[PDB]
Amino acid sequence: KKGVQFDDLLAINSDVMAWLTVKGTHIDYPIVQGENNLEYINKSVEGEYSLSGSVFLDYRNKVTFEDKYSLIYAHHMAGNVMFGELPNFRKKSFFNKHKEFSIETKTKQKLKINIFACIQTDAFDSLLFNPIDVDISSKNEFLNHIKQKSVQYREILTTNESRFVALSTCEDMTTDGRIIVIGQIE
Ligand SMILES: [Cl-]
Ligand SMILES: [Cl-]
Ligand SMILES: [Zn+2]
Ligand SMILES: [Zn+2]
Ligand SMILES: [Zn+2]
Ligand SMILES: [Zn+2]
Ligand SMILES: [Zn+2]
Ligand SMILES: [Zn+2]
Ligand SMILES: [Zn+2]
Ligand SMILES: [Zn+2]
Repeated sequence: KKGVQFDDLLAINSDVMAWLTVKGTHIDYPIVQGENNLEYINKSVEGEYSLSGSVFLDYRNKVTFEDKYSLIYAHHMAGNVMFGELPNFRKKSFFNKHKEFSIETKTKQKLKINIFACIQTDAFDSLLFNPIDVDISSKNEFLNHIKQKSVQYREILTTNESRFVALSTCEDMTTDGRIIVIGQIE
């Protein structure tokens, strides 16, 4: 719970930079950003060694969620431990029922994200694991790339100023499989 832990985590590890909540799941966690994307494989939010590691914002993103595309990722262990419910978004009824997640930043800014796709892709997706590549792609290539890999999708109003947030980890039942749940910042 955020009220007991967030400030203290923030005080303990300057890598701590947001809190993530996804209604309909037990995803309700502090988020770190590392200096690279391997740092939190075997490191906890408190900054110590860990067998499961942590969920992390891509090192190339702005902590303020100002970028076009903010990628929140978990490696294999942390994904199984913390993001085990993401594949529920593959289910029609689940996807139609749970439509948002929210983030609170370290300056206590509150963001609401509107979910529009659940994606099945793999570790070698040419677009979605690089926020820089996304930033320099057109909105239409981004949305069509996503569309063709989506198991669930919904059309929502977008502008060219729209920002996106993706949550992702592995899906160990398919080859090099990755799941992505993506939304648009309210
Ligand atoms: Cl990857
Ligand atoms: Cl874009
Ligand atoms: Zn940093
Ligand atoms: Zn539910
Ligand atoms: Zn660090
Ligand atoms: Zn990994
Ligand atoms: Zn895995
Ligand atoms: Zn607060
Ligand atoms: Zn593509
Ligand atoms: Zn709205």
